[PDB]
Amino acid sequence: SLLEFGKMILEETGKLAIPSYSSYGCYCGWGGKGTPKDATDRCCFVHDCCYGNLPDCNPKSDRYKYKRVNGAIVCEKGTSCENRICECDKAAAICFRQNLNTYSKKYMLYPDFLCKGELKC
Ligand SMILES: O=C(O)Cc1ccccc1Nc1c(Cl)cccc1Cl
Repeated sequence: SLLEFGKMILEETGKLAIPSYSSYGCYCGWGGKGTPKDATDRCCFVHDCCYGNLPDCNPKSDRYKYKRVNGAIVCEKGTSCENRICECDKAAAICFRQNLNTYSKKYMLYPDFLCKGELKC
């Protein structure tokens, strides 16, 4: 659920889901349209897509359990949705961690009209 994802984010990037990633680029936090502005934005685009493969699930509210073996994120067995949701969030976290070096504040609160064009998953 949104609750786990943010915590996962924080541990991974040292940044807070809100407001560091809740309104970044064209896909972080609300998604919808345009061309992902950067790597971090790309992470969100993929992440939205991931959630997309689970029409009959509820990512925002279904909670899952996970542990860190050492530095690694390991999703614990739960419902199928729960497991596939976790794998989606884990990917996004690692992704964020992998592009922290290019995170740009000029993309915080990015205005909607500056996101043109559809991009397929
Ligand atoms: O893909 C993302 O960056 C995350 C993302 C996508 C869709 C919806 C919400 C979020 N994040 C989000 C979180 Cl992670 C916590 C509190 C409030 C919000 Cl809106």
